[PDB]
Amino acid sequence: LEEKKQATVVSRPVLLTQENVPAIFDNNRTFYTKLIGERNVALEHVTYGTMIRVLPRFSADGQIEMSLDIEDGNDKTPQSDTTTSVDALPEVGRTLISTIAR
Amino acid sequence: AAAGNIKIVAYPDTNSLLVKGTAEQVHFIEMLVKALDVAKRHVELS
Repeated sequence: LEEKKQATVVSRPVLLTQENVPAIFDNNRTFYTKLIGERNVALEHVTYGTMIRVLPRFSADGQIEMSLDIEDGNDKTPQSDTTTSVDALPEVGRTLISTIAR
Repeated sequence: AAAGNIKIVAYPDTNSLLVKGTAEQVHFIEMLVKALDVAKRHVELS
């Protein structure tokens, strides 16, 4: 065997808001499972996707300070040939960042 | 008056404080706020 590979992905969310107003952009995916109990029967769910929550504010010089909460997740896939691809195992990998920049 | 009748309420819609008191207690909190309000520096950690 002799293998080469290359992959590029560029994603970009855009959001518009006002001064001192919290805004949310969200692009998620929900996975519903059937927990067959008897009493507290429930539809349990997981959620993963791109998400921004920002709180912009103008400084005295004209710079923009922001309070960020960034999440970027996707669905990691195990081997499809084995039995664990038909049950409720979506191995989720996320990436969380929480900071303040100006 | 006393120090116990000063009311301070956050107003986040314009990012400002609301102080209610006498004419000498309002000037007393305004001099404290200008000492706690400084610009910060950025650190990048690798």
